[PDB]
Amino acid sequence: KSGTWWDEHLSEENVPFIKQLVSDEDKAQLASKLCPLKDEPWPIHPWEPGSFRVGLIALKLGMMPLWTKDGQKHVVTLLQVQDCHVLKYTSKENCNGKMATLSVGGKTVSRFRKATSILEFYRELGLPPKQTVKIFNITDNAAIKPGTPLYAAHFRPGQYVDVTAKTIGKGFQGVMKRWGFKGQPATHGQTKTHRRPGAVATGDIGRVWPGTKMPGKMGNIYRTEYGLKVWRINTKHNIIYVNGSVPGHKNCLVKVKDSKLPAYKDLGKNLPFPTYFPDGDEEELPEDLYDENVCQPGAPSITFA
Amino acid sequence: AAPKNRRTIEVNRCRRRNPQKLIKVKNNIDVCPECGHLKQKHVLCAYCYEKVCKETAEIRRQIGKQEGGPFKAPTIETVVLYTGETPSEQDQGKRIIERDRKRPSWFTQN
Amino acid sequence: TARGTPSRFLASVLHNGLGRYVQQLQRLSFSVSRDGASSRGAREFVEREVIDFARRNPGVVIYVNSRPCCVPRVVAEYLNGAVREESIHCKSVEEISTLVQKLADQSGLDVIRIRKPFHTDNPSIQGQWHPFTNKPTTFRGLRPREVQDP
Amino acid sequence: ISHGRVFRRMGLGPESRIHLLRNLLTGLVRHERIEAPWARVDEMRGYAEKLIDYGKLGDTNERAMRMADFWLTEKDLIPKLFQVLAPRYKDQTGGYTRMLQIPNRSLDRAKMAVIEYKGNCLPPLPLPRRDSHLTLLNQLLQGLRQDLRQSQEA
Amino acid sequence: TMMERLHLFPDEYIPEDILKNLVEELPQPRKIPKRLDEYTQEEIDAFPRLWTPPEDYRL
RNA sequence: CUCGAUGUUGGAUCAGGACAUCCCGAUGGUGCAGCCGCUAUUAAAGGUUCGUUUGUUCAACGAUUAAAGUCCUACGUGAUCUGAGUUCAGACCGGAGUAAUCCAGGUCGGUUUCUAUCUACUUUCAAAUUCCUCCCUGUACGAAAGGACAAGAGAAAUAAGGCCUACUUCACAAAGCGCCUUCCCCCGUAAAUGAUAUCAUCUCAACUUAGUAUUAUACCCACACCCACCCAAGAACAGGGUUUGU
RNA sequence: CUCUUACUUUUAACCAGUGAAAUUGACCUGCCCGUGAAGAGGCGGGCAUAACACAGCAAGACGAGAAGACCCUAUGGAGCUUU
RNA sequence: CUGAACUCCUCACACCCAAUUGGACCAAUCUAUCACCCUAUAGAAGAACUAAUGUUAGUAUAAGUAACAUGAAAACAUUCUC
RNA sequence: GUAAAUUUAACUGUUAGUCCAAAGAGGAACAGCUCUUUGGACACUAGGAAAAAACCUUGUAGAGAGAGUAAAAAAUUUAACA
RNA sequence: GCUACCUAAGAACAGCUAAAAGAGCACACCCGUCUAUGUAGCAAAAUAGUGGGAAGAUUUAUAGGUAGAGGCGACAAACCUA
Ligand code: MET
Ligand SMILES: [K+]
Ligand SMILES: [K+]
Ligand SMILES: [K+]
Ligand SMILES: [K+]
Ligand SMILES: [K+]
Ligand SMILES: [K+]
Ligand SMILES: [K+]
Ligand SMILES: [K+]
Ligand SMILES: [K+]
Ligand SMILES: [Mg+2]
Ligand SMILES: [Mg+2]
Ligand SMILES: [Mg+2]
Ligand SMILES: [Mg+2]
Ligand SMILES: [Mg+2]
Ligand SMILES: [Mg+2]
Ligand SMILES: [Mg+2]
Ligand SMILES: [Mg+2]
Ligand SMILES: [Mg+2]
Ligand SMILES: [Mg+2]
Ligand SMILES: [Mg+2]
Ligand SMILES: [Mg+2]
Ligand SMILES: [Mg+2]
Ligand SMILES: [Mg+2]
Ligand SMILES: [Mg+2]
Ligand SMILES: [Mg+2]
Ligand SMILES: [Mg+2]
Ligand SMILES: [Mg+2]
Ligand SMILES: [Mg+2]
Ligand SMILES: [Mg+2]
Ligand SMILES: [Mg+2]
Ligand SMILES: [Mg+2]
Ligand SMILES: [Mg+2]
Ligand SMILES: [Mg+2]
Ligand SMILES: [Mg+2]
Ligand SMILES: [Mg+2]
Ligand SMILES: [Mg+2]
Ligand SMILES: [Mg+2]
Ligand SMILES: [Mg+2]
Ligand SMILES: [Mg+2]
Ligand SMILES: [Mg+2]
Ligand SMILES: [Mg+2]
Ligand SMILES: [Mg+2]
Ligand SMILES: [Mg+2]
Ligand SMILES: [Mg+2]
Ligand SMILES: [Mg+2]
Ligand SMILES: [Mg+2]
Ligand SMILES: [Mg+2]
Ligand SMILES: [Mg+2]
Ligand SMILES: [Mg+2]
Ligand SMILES: [Mg+2]
Ligand SMILES: [Mg+2]
Ligand SMILES: [Mg+2]
Ligand SMILES: [Mg+2]
Ligand SMILES: [Mg+2]
Ligand SMILES: [Mg+2]
Ligand SMILES: [Mg+2]
Ligand SMILES: [Mg+2]
Ligand SMILES: [Mg+2]
Ligand SMILES: [Mg+2]
Ligand SMILES: [Mg+2]
Ligand SMILES: [Mg+2]
Ligand SMILES: [Mg+2]
Ligand SMILES: [Mg+2]
Ligand SMILES: [Mg+2]
Ligand SMILES: [Mg+2]
Ligand SMILES: [Mg+2]
Ligand SMILES: [Mg+2]
Ligand SMILES: [Mg+2]
Ligand SMILES: [Mg+2]
Ligand SMILES: [Mg+2]
Ligand SMILES: [Mg+2]
Ligand SMILES: [Mg+2]
Ligand SMILES: [Mg+2]
Ligand SMILES: [Mg+2]
Ligand SMILES: [Mg+2]
Ligand SMILES: [Mg+2]
Ligand SMILES: [Mg+2]
Ligand SMILES: [Mg+2]
Ligand SMILES: [Mg+2]
Ligand SMILES: [Mg+2]
Ligand SMILES: [Mg+2]
Ligand SMILES: [Mg+2]
Ligand SMILES: [Mg+2]
Ligand SMILES: [Mg+2]
Ligand SMILES: [Mg+2]
Ligand SMILES: [Mg+2]
Ligand SMILES: [Mg+2]
Ligand SMILES: [Mg+2]
Ligand SMILES: [Zn+2]
Repeated sequence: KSGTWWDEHLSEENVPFIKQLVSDEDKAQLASKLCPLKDEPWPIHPWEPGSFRVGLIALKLGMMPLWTKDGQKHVVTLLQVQDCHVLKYTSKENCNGKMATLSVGGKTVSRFRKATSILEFYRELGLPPKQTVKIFNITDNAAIKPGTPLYAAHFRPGQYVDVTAKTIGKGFQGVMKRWGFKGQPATHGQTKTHRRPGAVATGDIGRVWPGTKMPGKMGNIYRTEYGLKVWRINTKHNIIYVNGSVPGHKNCLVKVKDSKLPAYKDLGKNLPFPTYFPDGDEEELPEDLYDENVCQPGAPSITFA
Repeated sequence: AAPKNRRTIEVNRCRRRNPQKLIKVKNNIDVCPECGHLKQKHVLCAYCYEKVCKETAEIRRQIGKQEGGPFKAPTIETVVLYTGETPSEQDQGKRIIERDRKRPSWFTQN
Repeated sequence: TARGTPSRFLASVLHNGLGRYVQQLQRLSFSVSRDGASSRGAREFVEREVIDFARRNPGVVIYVNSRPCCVPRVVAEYLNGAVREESIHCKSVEEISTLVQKLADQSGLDVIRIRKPFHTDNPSIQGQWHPFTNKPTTFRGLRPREVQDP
Repeated sequence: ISHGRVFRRMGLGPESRIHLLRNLLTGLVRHERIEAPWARVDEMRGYAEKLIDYGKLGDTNERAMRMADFWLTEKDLIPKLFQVLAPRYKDQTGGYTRMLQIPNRSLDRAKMAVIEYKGNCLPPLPLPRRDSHLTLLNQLLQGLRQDLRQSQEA
Repeated sequence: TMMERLHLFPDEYIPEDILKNLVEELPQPRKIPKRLDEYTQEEIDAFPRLWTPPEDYRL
């Protein structure tokens, strides 16, 4: 009845062996999916207006500045794609919604810390378990066979994307930090009232309205940044350079999807559909893809003339 | 502020006997193989640790007798010897602490 | 009140009165005091009333025990096994006779609330109502919006 | 918001925290095995590891002597650091101390830990040992390991 | 609880399980009036003409 | 109703609501040329400044603004705060009184308690508002003076939500003074076609158009390793990682 | 102050020991509108509604505390002044 | 058609107003005399408490809450920090 | 048509009043306002007007798993013209 | 035995400036201006900081005196065992 862990009863000799055994299997499983187009891929339909493709799951490495050809400085966030595979496809009828859903995972983690139901789900799929799984709403023509790897070349420079991740949790916070209340003065007589909310309601109602701003847990919730331009794509390390900042701390897993803003609708004509297949590409892409206005590091100095 | 009304025993029993306030049964209790007494998986055995501390206390008392005062820490290594034992080749040049008892089985000589 | 007291349904003992009527009272035990002032009415009942009462109830055995007692009592035992003890303390001869006659006419069941002032083992003769009692049948028993021979 | 804070808040302040760890560290060097609350031992453990590194710099190093002078309140332990403890771990690049949790203190039910320098003359602690290789689970894994090596050679 | 026994469907579609356990169809409370084009010629002929329009009226 | 107590101005804080609308939106009329106005219908989503004097609500004044709206909320809110005013005990001045003492007269000073039992509440919406500049254009309009709207482009402010590459307070990180992102509609009327009433008539006549969204979409989404350790997770609990368990 | 932020200590929260006080008709202790001794958790019409901890908040329980000090009443007192 | 404690129906009947007033009974206690598993007839009186911010005692509630405490290691010798 | 009334003897309590209808006065042909008069109701029961002291129905008391009734539900939709 | 004032006989007041001081700066000491905390508190008037005085009408130990129709009071209707 006592709880157990994977290496509780293992001897001194077995622990290095078990770690090597599972680690080698994970690398073999990931290497077996490197050629999706040679393992009976699903039909690839051409892109059509109104079609929505799948996104990726990326890890927020950090932020880095870049400069454009007009001299302006833009700070971008590096999002690295780490072991991103399509996990499950659900048909439009079975999704209970208006569109078919495609499940995507990322950041392969240990099998010893996952539930049995999850472990057997990945055993059939033949992939190591993923830390985070996100559901993407797609059209029928954008369906991708489960187990297909996803790479940062799925996006291209000049594209606008949306990034969703859990924000940095600041714990239980007062109204001054959580809601930006002005608080009370520091001097002139104030008695034990400097950061307090003050009045919370009127005297007539005799109750606090639901949804009133009060101290409580701050952050640690999912937020989305819309209209983040993609400036640079690093195909070697699978890194996406998205404009500005994205929610969440560094080394966190984010959800990258094509922007839903109306201004960027139907801009996927030149984007890969349903995704990017490096194995089937006729000519290998260069290491770094730059936007037309990005000053590359090897470019000469900016001269206004 | 003061209570508006007295809280009944029926209300009090629900708060006091809530499972959040009840003691949780521990499942990490196991028998120590060396002595047979109980111990936790991540915690050293109380019986065995006391056994080591009792011998450690005796050794430290003998150390103080040789030092004979404060600020008398030697600049050489220390070796503990028991009855019927002699210093070895690797123990030459080290401070010798003699205990007037047979060497414990669990205290392996090095 | 009704909620704070037990309840039962109206019933009889061995279906009394169906084939024949059997007096449910079985035994009466009187305790009178020779000198007790509170037993004056009880002594009057024994002198002239209990002898005639025994004639009219040959099936009831009456025990009159004369012993010192402050509160005279009469104990009534019935065929079903119920025992009821009633006090005749400072009661006149007429009141005792009414009380004794009341005990003889009772069936011995508990004097508590009776849910229904009637009882019947055959409440229905033509058949108890069920939802299909007044529902006509359809050809081939077809349900609404059902297609036959698809 | 204690994000990224690696130093505990103990004692009466920052200076009192150092003095509390220094007294524990000084006691650790003299006796080579001390017991204290778990949090204080864990906080002090990092300093004990780096104290030996300064000992390996040699007593001729002025900076090492100054660091040893501050952290050893009893000056007889300074020769011990540079001539006993430091030569002891000459062939070790780390792991100078082992920290183990002991039952809670009797008085205040505080979480207690024991920390010692490896290689001391004191009787060994009842170190936790993994299951023997001859157990049923380990025998099955050993047979699996032999099979893989045989197949790899073939 | 009573609402849990109430099943509402926007159109003529009803689940097969719900259909298989139906018993009786209640009559509709309101009689649906027939449109002008739903009347048969016999009914139209039955209703008499009430007035004689002028022959020279454009209508 | 309350004197075996329902605590008063004004301010701070947080604001809930009404529309009899100050600004922004859509319209009718004009003694509406245009630019500015006046008046009326419709609209409560959003916004509605900083200061000198005064305890002030006001008011006056300075500089702005698309605008610096009117009211209700126990004159919203003192178990959140302030105590300048007001309103005890001290004192002064003028006045009334023989005096004690008094004066919606002024003036100086003058204790603002409460450890939350109950109700309610403690991440609602993840669609944004507005100004200015350039351009249209010195065009429409007008004798001249003067001088647009619509479309398009750009740059800001505020608000909401995040973030730490740099700057800055700082330094394993938290922050702003810094950076990033921010998306639908508003019904008043103006017009056709055409009956009652064979013209006409925008229609609580049948009907057509400006004219409308099942607010679109997005977010969330699997589950005993779990004794223990770590954590960008956290009051506790929970949650993430341990293939980083000497 | 514009306009707040960071860290330390105390407090805090959790664990162990010891263990108060005002308060308390009974409570199985919701919201809206209406009503009513004129401001309802308990009444009327609706709406909402498995159970039970922990930490916050101070809109309400006309919250707790002090048989209102203001005001008036009493053929109830008292200090002071006086033709 | 529904609809009262109105009225009728079966049985019974002193058995729904504040202040106040009249009347019929009665718990327990003591005494006279009875009674003798707890009563009777009378005479007596410290003769009956869901309420006085009542008095005294017991124990709850708020509450296991507020609050309170021991510098560190060690051989308990001693040393160290402030 | 009815069964009360006065007198005699012995006392207590009530003597701080609310709404409705009606005739008036004061105010403002204001007040859940104030003051009189006539009557009702309330400070007693029950039903009804939603909740409801004062409007309506109805009073003399108990039991019933009978019955007839009393008061008792809000109606309304409009601008052509020679 | 607190406090108001008084009586007898005692004690304390560093350093600096000026050297004359109900003089200045400033410890001990006396007092309690302002603010925060505290408000069943450490305290039935305190803590922390900042302040007034500090050779004088100073502060203070001991014993004694004045007692309620009163005492005492550099008048605050002060103080006379919270
Ligand atoms: C009016 O001012 C009244 N509240 C009296 C204030 S002093 C007790
Ligand atoms: K009052
Ligand atoms: K508004
Ligand atoms: K002022
Ligand atoms: K309550
Ligand atoms: K017309
Ligand atoms: K800062
Ligand atoms: K409150
Ligand atoms: K004190
Ligand atoms: K004296
Ligand atoms: Mg956090
Ligand atoms: Mg501030
Ligand atoms: Mg103050
Ligand atoms: Mg205070
Ligand atoms: Mg403060
Ligand atoms: Mg209220
Ligand atoms: Mg931390
Ligand atoms: Mg501490
Ligand atoms: Mg009260
Ligand atoms: Mg205010
Ligand atoms: Mg508001
Ligand atoms: Mg309007
Ligand atoms: Mg309106
Ligand atoms: Mg607007
Ligand atoms: Mg016009
Ligand atoms: Mg107010
Ligand atoms: Mg309040
Ligand atoms: Mg106020
Ligand atoms: Mg004042
Ligand atoms: Mg004067
Ligand atoms: Mg006056
Ligand atoms: Mg002052
Ligand atoms: Mg004043
Ligand atoms: Mg106060
Ligand atoms: Mg306060
Ligand atoms: Mg509070
Ligand atoms: Mg909560
Ligand atoms: Mg324009
Ligand atoms: Mg912000
Ligand atoms: Mg026509
Ligand atoms: Mg025509
Ligand atoms: Mg026309
Ligand atoms: Mg026309
Ligand atoms: Mg677990
Ligand atoms: Mg607390
Ligand atoms: Mg108490
Ligand atoms: Mg009490
Ligand atoms: Mg309940
Ligand atoms: Mg409830
Ligand atoms: Mg109300
Ligand atoms: Mg209700
Ligand atoms: Mg709570
Ligand atoms: Mg109160
Ligand atoms: Mg209040
Ligand atoms: Mg009073
Ligand atoms: Mg007065
Ligand atoms: Mg008076
Ligand atoms: Mg009088
Ligand atoms: Mg008198
Ligand atoms: Mg009836
Ligand atoms: Mg009846
Ligand atoms: Mg009767
Ligand atoms: Mg009796
Ligand atoms: Mg008697
Ligand atoms: Mg008595
Ligand atoms: Mg009692
Ligand atoms: Mg009492
Ligand atoms: Mg308790
Ligand atoms: Mg505790
Ligand atoms: Mg509490
Ligand atoms: Mg505490
Ligand atoms: Mg302390
Ligand atoms: Mg201490
Ligand atoms: Mg009289
Ligand atoms: Mg009146
Ligand atoms: Mg009258
Ligand atoms: Mg009365
Ligand atoms: Mg009613
Ligand atoms: Mg009757
Ligand atoms: Mg003298
Ligand atoms: Mg001097
Ligand atoms: Mg002087
Ligand atoms: Mg003194
Ligand atoms: Mg003095
Ligand atoms: Mg001076
Ligand atoms: Mg005397
Ligand atoms: Mg004096
Ligand atoms: Mg005076
Ligand atoms: Mg005075
Ligand atoms: Zn053991």
